[PDB]
Amino acid sequence: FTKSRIPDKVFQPKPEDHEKYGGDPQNPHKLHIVTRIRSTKRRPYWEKDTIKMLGLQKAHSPQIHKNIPSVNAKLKVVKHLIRIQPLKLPQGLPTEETMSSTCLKSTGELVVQWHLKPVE
Amino acid sequence: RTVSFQAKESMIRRLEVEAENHYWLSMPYMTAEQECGHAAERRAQAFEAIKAAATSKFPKHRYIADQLDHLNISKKWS
Amino acid sequence: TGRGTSSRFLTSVLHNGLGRYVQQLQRLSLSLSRDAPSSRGAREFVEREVTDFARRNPGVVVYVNPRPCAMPRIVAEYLNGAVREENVNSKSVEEIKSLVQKLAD
Amino acid sequence: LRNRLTDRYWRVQEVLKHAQHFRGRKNRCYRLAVRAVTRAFVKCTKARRLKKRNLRTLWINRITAASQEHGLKYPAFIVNLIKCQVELNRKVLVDLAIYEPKTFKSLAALAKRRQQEGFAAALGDGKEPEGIFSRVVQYH
Amino acid sequence: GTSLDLLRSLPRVSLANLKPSPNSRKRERRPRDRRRGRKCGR
Amino acid sequence: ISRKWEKKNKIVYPPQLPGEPRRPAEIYHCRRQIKYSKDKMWYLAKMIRGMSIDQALAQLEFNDKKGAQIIKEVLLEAQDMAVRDHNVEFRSNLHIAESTSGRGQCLKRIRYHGRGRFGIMEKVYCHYFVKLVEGPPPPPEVPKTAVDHAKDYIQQLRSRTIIHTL
Amino acid sequence: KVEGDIWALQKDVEEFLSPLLGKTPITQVNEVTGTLRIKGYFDEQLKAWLLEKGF
Amino acid sequence: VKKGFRAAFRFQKELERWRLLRCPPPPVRRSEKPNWDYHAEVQAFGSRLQETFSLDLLKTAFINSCYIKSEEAKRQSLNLKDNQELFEQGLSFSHRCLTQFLEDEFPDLPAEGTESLVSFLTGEAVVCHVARNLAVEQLTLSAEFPVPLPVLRQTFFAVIGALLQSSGPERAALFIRDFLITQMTGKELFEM
Amino acid sequence: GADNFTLLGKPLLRKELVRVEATVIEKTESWPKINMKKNFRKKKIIVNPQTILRINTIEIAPRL
Amino acid sequence: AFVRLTLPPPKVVDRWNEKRALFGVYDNIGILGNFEKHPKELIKGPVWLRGWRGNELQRCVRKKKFVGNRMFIEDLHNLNKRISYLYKHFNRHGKYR
RNA sequence: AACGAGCUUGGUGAUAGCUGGUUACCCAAAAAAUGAAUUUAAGUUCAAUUUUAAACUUGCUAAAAAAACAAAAUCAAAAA
RNA sequence: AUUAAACCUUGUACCUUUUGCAUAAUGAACUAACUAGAAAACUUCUAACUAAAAGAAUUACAGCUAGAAACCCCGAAACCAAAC
Ligand SMILES: [Mg+2]
Ligand SMILES: [Mg+2]
Ligand SMILES: [Mg+2]
Ligand SMILES: [Mg+2]
Ligand SMILES: [Mg+2]
Ligand SMILES: [Mg+2]
Ligand SMILES: [Mg+2]
Ligand SMILES: [Mg+2]
Ligand SMILES: [Mg+2]
Ligand SMILES: [Mg+2]
Ligand SMILES: [Mg+2]
Ligand SMILES: [Mg+2]
Repeated sequence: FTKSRIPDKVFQPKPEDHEKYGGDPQNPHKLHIVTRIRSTKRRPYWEKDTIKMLGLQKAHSPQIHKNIPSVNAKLKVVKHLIRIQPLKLPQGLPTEETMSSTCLKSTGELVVQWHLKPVE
Repeated sequence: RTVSFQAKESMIRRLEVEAENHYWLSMPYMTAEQECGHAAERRAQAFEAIKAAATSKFPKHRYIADQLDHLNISKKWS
Repeated sequence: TGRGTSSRFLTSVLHNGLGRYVQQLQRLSLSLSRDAPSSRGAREFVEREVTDFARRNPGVVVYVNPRPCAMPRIVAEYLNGAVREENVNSKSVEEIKSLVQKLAD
Repeated sequence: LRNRLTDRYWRVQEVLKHAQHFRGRKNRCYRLAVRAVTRAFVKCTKARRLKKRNLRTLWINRITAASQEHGLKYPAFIVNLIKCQVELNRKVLVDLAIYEPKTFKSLAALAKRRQQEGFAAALGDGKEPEGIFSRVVQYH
Repeated sequence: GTSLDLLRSLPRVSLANLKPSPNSRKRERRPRDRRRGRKCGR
Repeated sequence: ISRKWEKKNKIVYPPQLPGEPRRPAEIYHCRRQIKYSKDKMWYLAKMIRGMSIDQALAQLEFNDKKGAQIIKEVLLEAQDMAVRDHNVEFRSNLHIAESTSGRGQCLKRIRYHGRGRFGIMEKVYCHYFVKLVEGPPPPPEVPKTAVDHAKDYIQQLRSRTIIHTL
Repeated sequence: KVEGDIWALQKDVEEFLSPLLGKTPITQVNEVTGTLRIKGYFDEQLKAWLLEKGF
Repeated sequence: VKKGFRAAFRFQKELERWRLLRCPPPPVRRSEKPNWDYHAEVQAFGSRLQETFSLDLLKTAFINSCYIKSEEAKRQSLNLKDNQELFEQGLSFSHRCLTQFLEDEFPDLPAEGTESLVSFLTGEAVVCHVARNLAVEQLTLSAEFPVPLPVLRQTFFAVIGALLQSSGPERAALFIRDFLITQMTGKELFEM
Repeated sequence: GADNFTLLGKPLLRKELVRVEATVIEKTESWPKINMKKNFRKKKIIVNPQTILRINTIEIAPRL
Repeated sequence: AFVRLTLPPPKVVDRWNEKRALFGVYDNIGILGNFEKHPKELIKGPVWLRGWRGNELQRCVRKKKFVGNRMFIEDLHNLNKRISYLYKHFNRHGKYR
């Protein structure tokens, strides 16, 4: 049992894949939302290390990571233990005023105005 | 020995989630060459913090007030 | 220890909150030594914190008894008739102040 | 005998008082009482966490009893109440069934109505107006 | 000095008030408790 | 040793008021260091429990055990002092409130065995205790009737509460 | 053998030694003994320094 | 014989604990115990209930006729004023107050019902429970302890009589509502 | 809820509809609870602060 | 266990008897007395351990040096055997080599 | 009244790489059984691991091309 | 837990030992008392004085002096000397 190298074809999407997941092959998203959803117990030690490097020690708690190849390379190692979701900014990036009023939704949207009131 | 219906359904769910992980990992924002050096400053100062703590170890100050305060144990109402 | 001990149900002394809230603690007794290392912290409680506690609680009668003593002790009596006793031996002002407030509530 | 332990009496009493309600020599003999007391302590700690799961099993059984009176299986009752944005928990639901039978009956009708709406919505494919009770109040 | 002024206020020095310099003495460990008993480090 | 049973006869109660039930007289008597097993004595002491003085003496007079004669003598000693010292008006007006056997101070000896081996013999002694109360024997216990049993069952049902809820 | 305000002496030493090191020196003040302890070897610079102050 | 004085001292405490269980002490009046000042206790009683009293009247309310007889008997071997007059006013006012409240709440209920409930709420059992737990028994002066129930009931309403004079009917009505009208909580009609 | 009607929030009712008022009557601590994960002394006693609240009024207004 | 049923007689310590009152006097006889006498000369005790300290093996050998030839036959036999017991322990037995 | 060599006392607390036992609380960290020599494999010493304190600076993962045999263990700039 | 002692639910005695497992296996009838880690070469910590320290004999290219800190109990078959 040794580390495996996945064929490059796995990470080359198909036209229907873009339709299903609703992601444009151009203007790719910038930030990942990564959550660990399985345990590192009974997994090889290299998988254990990458999980600690990425900060996913606690399960079901989301961490933000750069959508850059070096980060992606580690994520591919632990692809089976995590869920990757594209961070969305419906109302734009938070500013100094809106830093204290943010909330990350389950949908993947970081809203900058969080009122806890009926939409009305 | 057959495999339950719970067991086969739950794995397919996990496969579907992992299938999506494949897709989201196929669209890197920055190429490899563009990546070089974009975070050099933060990494440099971060280690300087590590070194500063490591080399700042030293004994603690000792004060007269601590030693002389033990005498208060025999304080009384005169 | 549940099967080895008694149990009761949630209750109030005389429907305390229905008409008017009444404070159950009704008496505090503090015995002290004028000169004893164990009672140093209790002595400071009398100097600084006893009067303010007495004013905040006008239904609690407070008795302070400086006397030749070996351990300072707090005795708390309630309207329903319960009596509770506390060793105050070698406790700081902060601990004795914290303990006294818990008894009142 | 320069130094001899002088508190052994109170050390023995500590273990014994936790054993007086046992039967046999376990209740009076320290060597046997000590082992019996520890097993009780281990059991007492572990039962603290099994208590919370046993009461939830009890609540579910009582809820299934109350819902089946009105003709609903437990899964349908719980699920369809949630889809109406009602966040009553299982402990509170049991209290309603036992002490508020008329209010619980209304919840059963409400959960049945939402279930009835769900069948029509899924059964009729395409764009059909959403059910009256299937409307979801959004928050922001 | 200011240190001597503190002595003026403080209670008398006596045999009942003595204390060693902090950390002057280590504490010796007997092989009695479970941590240091049993096989006793051997 | 401990010899409390003898002093139980020296309690002095204060004079009773005219409007109060007459207190029954109580007599405590014992025999110490009887060459007899306390276990064997238990059966004799047990048998006369609750019986009247004359009934107990009749049962003892025709028993073949050694302790039976010993218990009879104690009862006669107790009966006489009750009239003589405890102001009991009638000899027959007495019943055995308490009667029990206690261990005494024994001796250790050697019982020989076949192969140069031995065992620890015990020369057993016992105590005998009685308390005599003036008045007729209390009435015997009556078994619970069917209706008596049924009512308890219904009370058990009526005590029920809804468990683990408001 | 430092008498007076031992804390004042530290401030002066920190200013005196900082330019050479480029950072504030790590020190311990033992007020009971009356001694100032500095990390690293600075005896030569600190002996000439004291001579000029006249100690 | 093992060294030391402390172990013997600890076991002396145990011997005290056992003796009390086997031979429980006769209950004693709290006054006879240390840490007691009558004047301060009376003021705390008023302040406890968040009410203002005229201390002279309150002291009279606690006094009982039986107490005076005992003191005179000891004196034989200041006449003062008994709670009687205060007792009558307090009982009479309380009877009207309880009746008035029930009629407004339960207009239909027959006059026979109000008399029973009013008698129940002013009865020895109900007043005894309230009076004891408000410290009334501690402050009562009487010739016998524990205070007999009729004497305890008499003083409790005497306190209301003193309160009525000091702060008027409006405040006295609140006191009846707070401590007596609460005692019918959870009680079905035909139990009372 | 009442005898003849009830109001349900989604998931909470409006402030105007329902006003519930309580009082804090007692602040205490629980009885000593034993935690023992063996020995007889490898034991922790847990006491946690507690508060008792009396519920005084539930009021509704016609703002439906 | 069993415990005393009565308090033992009160123990009285008089803190100002001559021995307690004047304890410690003439302990600076050297520095305050021009060093004619060392304080160790003021110690009262066994001849072989005045102004000296050692472990049990060292104490056994030193007692033998000072009074070995004035000891009783039974005591010298026991003293000699104790030396050999302690010699074999300290030099052959223990955790640390 | 236990003779392949009597019994008693002393030497003597004989020695035992073997068996058993080795007495309060709490916090923390934590291996192995890989390698080497040994009348040595029921033991011990060293390496290796672990640990505590101290000094100061790069470490872990990953690591292209290119190399040493070859279609992943060594080695391994920049990065992240 | 319970309104309720028992019914309902959960739960493969302990120490050592195997191996980090036992339904192995050793030891324990129970009570009271008694019954097993001891040393300063080096290291660390706290002070005194300091090119010197130590109350003679010693160490020293910041050292030297003092304090504190450490390494178990029981058990053979045997061997030898002198008596009996
Ligand atoms: Mg669960
Ligand atoms: Mg023979
Ligand atoms: Mg036998
Ligand atoms: Mg040996
Ligand atoms: Mg070997
Ligand atoms: Mg290996
Ligand atoms: Mg070789
Ligand atoms: Mg060889
Ligand atoms: Mg690199
Ligand atoms: Mg075997
Ligand atoms: Mg030691
Ligand atoms: Mg040999």
